[PDB]
Amino acid sequence: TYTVALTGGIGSGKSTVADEFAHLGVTVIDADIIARQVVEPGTPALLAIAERFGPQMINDDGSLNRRRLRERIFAHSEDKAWLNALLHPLIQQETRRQMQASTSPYLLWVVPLLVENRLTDKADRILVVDVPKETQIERTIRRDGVSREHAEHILAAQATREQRLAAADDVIENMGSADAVASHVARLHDKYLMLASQAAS
Ligand SMILES: Nc1ncnc2c1ncn2[C@@H]1O[C@H](COP(=O)(O)OP(=O)(O)NP(=O)(O)O)[C@@H](O)[C@H]1O
Repeated sequence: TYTVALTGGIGSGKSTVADEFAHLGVTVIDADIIARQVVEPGTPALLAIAERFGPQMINDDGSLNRRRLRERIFAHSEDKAWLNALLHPLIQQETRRQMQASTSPYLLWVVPLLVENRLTDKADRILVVDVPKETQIERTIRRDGVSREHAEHILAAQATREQRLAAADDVIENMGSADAVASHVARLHDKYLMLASQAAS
């Protein structure tokens, strides 16, 4: 199936761009979303976490207390292997279920570390969501509650903005009016539709 990889640095707003494609009927595969889905309230995976580490892993609303789980892994690195063994098969299975259930002309894959992990060959096209470096820092501080210095360190550990732009087939700047960004998405959607038809012929 024709696949577009959506990449971008921290704080770029990849998910708001991906949502626009989803609104146009595109199947969006996002491993971070799938990871949260497999531990949602009532899931067997969440129960396994609670039965091992305790009921404090479940908030009053039935959801995973993510900070408590991060604290457990921080104190007991051995528990990272147990968590991966529990969750990785579920994420892989749900990823494949969503792929197989798709009926859209192409798939949009949200890939956080495409350039870092050097995956810029497996998708048919690469779409980079770009913002200025200061915009990344500002948005990461707000969403994640980190210092500017922390945000700068994360940027240092990721591919450079220039590397991402260099690898991109298309660039969408997640800046300015939201309506114009949505219009930009619709323009790219048509491009991908025609490319998917070309590939199928
Ligand atoms: N156009 C925008 N203007 C302002 N804030 C935005 C915009 N688009 C997204 N955001 C915010 O920026 C933050 C990052 O967006 P999100 O889509 O969650 O990031 P991501 O790039 O998908 N993931 P990550 O690598 O972890 O940052 C969120 O708090 C969004 O609400």
